This record gives sequence, structure tokens and C-alpha cells, in this order.
Amino acid sequence: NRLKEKYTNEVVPALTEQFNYTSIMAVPKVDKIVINMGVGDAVNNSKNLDKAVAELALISGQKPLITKAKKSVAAFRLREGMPIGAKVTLRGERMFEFLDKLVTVSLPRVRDFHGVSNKAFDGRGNYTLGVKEQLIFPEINYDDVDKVRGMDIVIVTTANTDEESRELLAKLGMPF
Amino acid sequence: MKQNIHPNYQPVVFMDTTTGYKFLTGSTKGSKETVEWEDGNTYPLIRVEISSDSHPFYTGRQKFQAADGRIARFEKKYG
Amino acid sequence: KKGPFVDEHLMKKVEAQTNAERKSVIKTWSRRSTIFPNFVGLTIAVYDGRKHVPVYVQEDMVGHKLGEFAPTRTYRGHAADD
Amino acid sequence: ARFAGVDIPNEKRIVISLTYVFGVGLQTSKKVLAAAGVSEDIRTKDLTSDQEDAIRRELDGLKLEGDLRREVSLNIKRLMEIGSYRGMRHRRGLPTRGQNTKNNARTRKGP
Amino acid sequence: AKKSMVVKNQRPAKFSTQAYTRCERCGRPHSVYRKFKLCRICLRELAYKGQLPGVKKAS
RNA sequence: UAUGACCUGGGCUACACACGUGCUACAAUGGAUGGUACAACGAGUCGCGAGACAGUGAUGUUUAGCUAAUCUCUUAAAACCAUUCUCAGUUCGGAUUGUAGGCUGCAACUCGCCUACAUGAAGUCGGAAUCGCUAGUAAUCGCGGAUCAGCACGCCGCGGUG
Repeated sequence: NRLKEKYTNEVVPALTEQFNYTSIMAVPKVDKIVINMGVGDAVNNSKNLDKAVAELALISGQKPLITKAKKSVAAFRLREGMPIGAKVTLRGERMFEFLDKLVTVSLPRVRDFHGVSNKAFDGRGNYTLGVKEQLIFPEINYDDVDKVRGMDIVIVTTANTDEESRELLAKLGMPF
Repeated sequence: MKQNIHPNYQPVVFMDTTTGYKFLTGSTKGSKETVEWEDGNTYPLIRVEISSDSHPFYTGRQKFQAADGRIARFEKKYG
Repeated sequence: KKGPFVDEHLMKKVEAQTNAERKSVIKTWSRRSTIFPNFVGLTIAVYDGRKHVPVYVQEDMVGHKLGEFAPTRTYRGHAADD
Repeated sequence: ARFAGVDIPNEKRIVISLTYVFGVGLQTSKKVLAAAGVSEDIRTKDLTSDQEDAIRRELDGLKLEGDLRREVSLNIKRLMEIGSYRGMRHRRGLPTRGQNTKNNARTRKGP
Repeated sequence: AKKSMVVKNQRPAKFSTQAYTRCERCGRPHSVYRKFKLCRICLRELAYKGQLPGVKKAS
């Protein structure tokens, strides 16, 4: 990767400034993403959502799987069903194969007022995010984006520290 | 990894040129491809030459939107 | 515009109330008024024909006439519109 | 970037491929049609290779398309209550020419 | 009313913006030939007779 | 001593909604490309107002000519070839808007415009039906008066095509 090295060496000061000093192997650290359609919407055919699964294979984190709702909504009659909106559930050095999109491509492409999401307080050092359309990822996105069916973006630190998580993402790439 | 990933990572013969900063592997887009350009499957220019500061919230701080605001709605000598 | 247009007697109340006191209403008349940047921070009346409307001014009030200071074009309004 | 790289069509001139875009048009898109030296161009399904790279900031003279959105927004949403003789008519919805709204202007007026 | 609408525009008002002209028999509103200083409606009352080289039988 | 008035602006034109009501579109005969050729075309040296001009145009900057069988109007459009958009909510379609300017007048929202520009909604040929159209007739394109400081698709006449 590249942000392994600039991560650790650039947080060695922010080790001491933020909470833990001397826990030099185990400091706060990111965990993963999850990237989902989650639209609902399956009751029409579920097949348009089964092109949203090719939208998730198109953004190409990993294998685009789907979830079953626990109860099937009377207002949506969907009979629990497996297609609901897509799932990755992407983690690790693949995240480190994924974040340079986030910091130097994705929202600096979509140019929407530095994407402020300070509302994203997940209690303990995690941070949500969403998106409407994705004109992101050149030569992959286009000729099927007649409607981007959506995606959601949730980062998560190992730490329970929300503001140090703000300094952990906002350490690099995205102000809020 | 899965074994034999029948999902994507498929190599389009292109380049993730500059300040996306990626090259090519079993990989398909964005932040994934590789870290070098000094052999060049294709050469790193086709996307962009300006960085995340290509975002116009900060592009030399991006105060070229200024001036605006106080000539709204009256600093004038008519009427 | 070129060759501007402006009030006269309540221009002499711009110059009779800017110096003295920013307080009172006026038995106004104006289809011929403006607003200067000095004018902001005072109270003036608007001649509908019965109610000399006591409106103070904010900098938003760019140099329009008292025919359009406040919508004193009386039309009731909240009955069957749009 | 991207501004000129946003949502390429084929088959057109860049001028209609920018009135196509929210904003830059027949004064200015023809002005930078010439300033980038484009001139119909495309009808090609290729814009150029590098007159893009001219027309990044050569196109970026309009401040901005997102601040055309925030220019209508930043303009009128301050311009709410000057009167509000005009703002109430504009945002209640009638075309505020001072326009005769008796019968017609039926769509924006609302049937 | 015949004098606030005949005599009044005879009295000097502000301008042509205010004192719009008409014929001097009855101060009738516009549709007034200012090229011949007389109303259409009042000049028609002459055009019972007519002192004009125009053909009289409503061409 | 009042339904008679002087002034002052706001109404008079305001809008949930029906018919009166024409133009504009939906499109390739269009829409850009240009350079035509025409009747008109009446007020006027009171006023119209050059190839003198900043121009995106309003208008200045000059007003030449102008008591008209002078002159600015009066060089109208289609047919003309030139390129493409030859297919689509369409170089669209022009609802606004936000303006940024000029003209008019003492003043442009009520209670005139016009010139940009940016966004450019409907609208993809029109229920029931109606009305008009047997000659330059429908259709069609222009000019002037018309009112008037300002301001006219329908508002008078005349003719250009057919």
C-alpha cells in the first residue's frame, strides 16, 4: 500500500497528542467499510436490484451478496427474500486498496462541498457516510449510469474515540 | 481473496494515472491497481494531473470563487 | 441607471433625519424613492393611502421606490390563491 | 477536475455539449469553443486529447455551476424579504414580472 | 366631471405624462387623433357632415 | 358643507376556476449557413432621423438628407446555395427566473419595455366537438399608420408568396 507507512509514521505524533502514548504496537486503527444499496425496492421485480448487484460487482469490492430482512414488511409484502440491496463488507488491506479513491479520487471527483458529515456520530469511534450517485472510478462507471441506484459508506475505527476518529480519517484526504 | 475470483479485479488495459496513483494488477479501478509507473503498461496521464485539491473546496484554497457576496445586493451609485 | 432618479422632500428627510434623528414616520408619497447605504438603520413609513407603514430598514432593502418598499399592494389574500 | 470531464456525449458540438451541461452557453461556450479552438468538434465520439486540458480552466470561468445553484440559492435566499413584494410572488410561485396573472401562465401558476 | 374632465386637462398639469390630450368638445379618452387634434368618437360626430377629402361611405 | 373638487400614491389590470382569445411550439420545408429581391411605406426638416458608431442591443456617439414623386425609414420574408442537428422531450421547445445594462419619462412592480447571457418546464400534432375556407380564396409574409414621452401576436389598411 502507501498509507500504511504514512499512516503509522504520521500518527506517531498523533499518538502522543491523542489518547494513548507508549502503546506503540496497538494504537487506534481503522477496521473496514461496508458498501450497500440497501434500497428496499425489491417488490417491483428485484431484477433492477439485480442490476444493482452488478453495480456492486461494478464498484468491485468483492462478491456482491445480499441480505434477508428479518421480518417481511406488510407495507412491502416482500416475503422475506434474499435480494434487498447489496453487501460488501470489505475490509483490511483491501480497504487499503480502496481508500485512495476516498481521499484523492472519489469526493474530489464529485466536488460536492467537501462532503461534510460531522453528524456521523456512531457513539464509539465509528463514522457513517452515504452517497447518491457515483460518477466515481473512471472507465468503469459509465454507459450504465442512467440512474445510480445508490451506495452507503461506513468507516469504523478500532477505537471508541469519535473525535480521534475524526482526526483519523480527516488526518488524510477529507475535511468535514 | 476467494480462490479464482470470478467476481471482478479484472484488468482493463488502462492507467490510474496521477493522484489516483495506481498502475495495474488483477484489479479494476481506483485505489487498487499497483504502485509504480516506471515500466508503463500505459503511461500515467489520461485521468488527471491535479490532486485531491482538484476538488474546488481547496485549490490554492479555491478562493477564485471570491469575489462574490457583498456586491450582493448593493454597492452601487444608481438611483 | 444612467441619469438616476430619487426622492426630493423625503430626500430632505433623508437629510433631515440622517443628521437629526432616525425615528419618525412620514406622510409619504413615493413612487420615486431609493435607499442609500447611509439610509440603513432607521424607520420610514410607506404610503399605501391609509396606513403610513412603519418599517425600519435593513441593508437588504436595495434602492427601490416606496411603491415597492413593502407589499402594500393590498390584495386579500389567504382566501383562494395558487 | 472534473468539470469538462463530466458526462460526455458524442455526436455534438461542444457548445451544445455544454448547454447540455448546467450552464456554459452561447456567449461563453462559443467563446471557449474558440478559446480552446474547438469548432464542431465533435460529431466524433472523441472530444480531443488535450483541449480538455485547455478547457479545464478555460472552461472554468463560470463561477460556478454548483454556485449557479448556489447563485440562484445565494441570490434569492438572501433575496427573500427585501419587500417581500417580489420574493413572495417568486416563491409562492408566480412569474414575478409584475405579470398579469388573471387566467394564463397556467402551468407555473398551477391548475 | 365635465369640468374635471374638460377643464382639468385645459388647466396646466405636470407634463404630457399627466395631461393627455383629446378633443375640446368633450374630454373623451384615447383613440384620439393627435395628428388632427380631435377624438375619433367626437370627430365622428362631425363625420355626420365631414369636412375631409376622405370618402364618406365607410371605405 | 358634496355623488362638487386640489394633492398623494395604492387599486382599477389583482386569481381557487371556466369559456372569450391569437401567437408560439411539438419539428428536417424546421433550426442554424447567406445574400438576396420585391409591393408597401406615412407623419415629418415641429419630426423622421445615414455608409459618421460604443456595441450583445436598448440608445448615445453624428445626425448627413429631410416642406417627400428628395431623405433616414423604404435594404421585408419565404424561392437561392453553403454546412450540419436527420430524429430525440430534439443545436431543441422558449416557462420563468436571477440578474448585468440601456431607452422612455419626474419617476418601469402594481401601473412599459428592450438587449444580453446562464439555467430552457410544458410540448412529440391535439376528446366530445366547433368554426372558417368555391380566388390571389384559405394559407402565408411584410410594411406603415393606430394609440402615444414610454408602450400593439390579435388592432386599420396595403400588398410579397401561393
